[PDB]
Amino acid sequence: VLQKDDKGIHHRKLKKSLIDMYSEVLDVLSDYDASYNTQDHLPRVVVVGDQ
Amino acid sequence: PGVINTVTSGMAPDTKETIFSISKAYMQNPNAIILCIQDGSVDAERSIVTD
Repeated sequence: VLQKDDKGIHHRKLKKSLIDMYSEVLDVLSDYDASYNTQDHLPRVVVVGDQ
Repeated sequence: PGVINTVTSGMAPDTKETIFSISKAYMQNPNAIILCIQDGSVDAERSIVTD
C-alpha cells in the first residue's frame, strides 16, 4: 500500500504519479537504447545554443 | 562587410555567400594585412573570423 501511494498518486497525480515515472521511462529507454531513435516519441525540454 | 553565420529573414539569402566572395580580398591576397576583430563579450570559439 505504501508503494502504491508513494510510487503512484501521493495526493499529487499530475505532478508526482507520472513526472518522476516519465523520468524513469526516459532513463530505462536510454539505458536499453544508447541511441535516441526509440526516445523520439518521448519529448524533452531541450536547451541548446552557442557560447 | 562583416561575416554572418546565419542569413536572417531580414537579409537576402546570398548575404553570407557574397560576404565570403568579398572576404577573398584577403583570403587569396598574400599582400593583405588582416585585422581580426573578435567581440570581447562573446567567447573566442563562437566567432567566424577564426575560420
